Amino acid sequence: MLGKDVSSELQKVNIALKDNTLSEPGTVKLDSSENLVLNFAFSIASVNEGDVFTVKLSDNLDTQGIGTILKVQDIMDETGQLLATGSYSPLTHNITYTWTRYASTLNNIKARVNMPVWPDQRIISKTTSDKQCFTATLNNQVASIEERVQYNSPSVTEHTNVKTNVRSRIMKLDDERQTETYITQINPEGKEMYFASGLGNLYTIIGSDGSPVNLLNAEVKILKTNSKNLTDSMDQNYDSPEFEDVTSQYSYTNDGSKITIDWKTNSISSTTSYVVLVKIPKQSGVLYSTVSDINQTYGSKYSYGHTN
Ligand SMILES: [Ca+2]
Ligand SMILES: [Ca+2]
Ligand SMILES: [Ca+2]
Ligand SMILES: [Ca+2]
Repeated sequence: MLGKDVSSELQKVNIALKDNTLSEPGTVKLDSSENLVLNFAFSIASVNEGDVFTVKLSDNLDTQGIGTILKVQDIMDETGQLLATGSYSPLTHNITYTWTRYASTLNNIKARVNMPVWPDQRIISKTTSDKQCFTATLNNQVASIEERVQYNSPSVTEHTNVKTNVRSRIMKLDDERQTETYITQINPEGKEMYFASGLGNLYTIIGSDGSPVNLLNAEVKILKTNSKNLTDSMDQNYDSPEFEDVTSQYSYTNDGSKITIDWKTNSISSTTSYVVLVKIPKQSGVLYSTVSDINQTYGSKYSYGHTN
């Protein structure tokens, strides 16, 4: 930036991070659709078209949650006209606002914004026992708040004849493509999984309760890794050396309502975990995943929902 960033000329600047909407202030429950709230305000005597100002967030804070939209809401004046448009950058964790031609015609502009912000699931990708520090800066004013970040734990069954564990999550909603990504972790706990003789192979069934979800066009990818490489948000680099693509090894059936994967064994070792990624058009409905027999009579089941 050589010039034109007007953040240093803003007056009466205020900025704050708040957690009033959390069910239990002190902890953000990312699997209970919780988030923090950012607000800021200022005045500015005049601006030029194309000038910018920047709201800086800490590296562990984003404007997205599970979304993919970079735009943030426009800033409007009292007449309902547009003062500035803005966008979030994954690179810098900054929100950059650009003043409009309309704004450049005014004098004594007031700006005020409220928006949700989330602990970034790619950065704080696992449940934390201790509080994390979240900050935002606008010129010389800074806000901070501390919160633990919590994700749900896996479903586990540990009996003599059946040992299973599983977890799933809708971890991405793509705005442009109108899709959702539903990820299933098989053996996220890194334990022995087992069905005793007479109980058949271990299977993973992916379906919906309500089956309102259409899976006919699902894109399915299956990866193998050690559990120590798995995050709780499931938003991680799946192209890394720690993951092997085994999609071709484990064929599946799909009747449009259920996807059934035969693991081809009654035993999965503690050091073997699988991740099944299912991408489908965005749809309302609660999806579930299992590690079970084909009839979902025994084993484990985890559910995760979404509403348009
Ligand atoms: Ca929510
Ligand atoms: Ca930064
Ligand atoms: Ca820490
Ligand atoms: Ca773990």
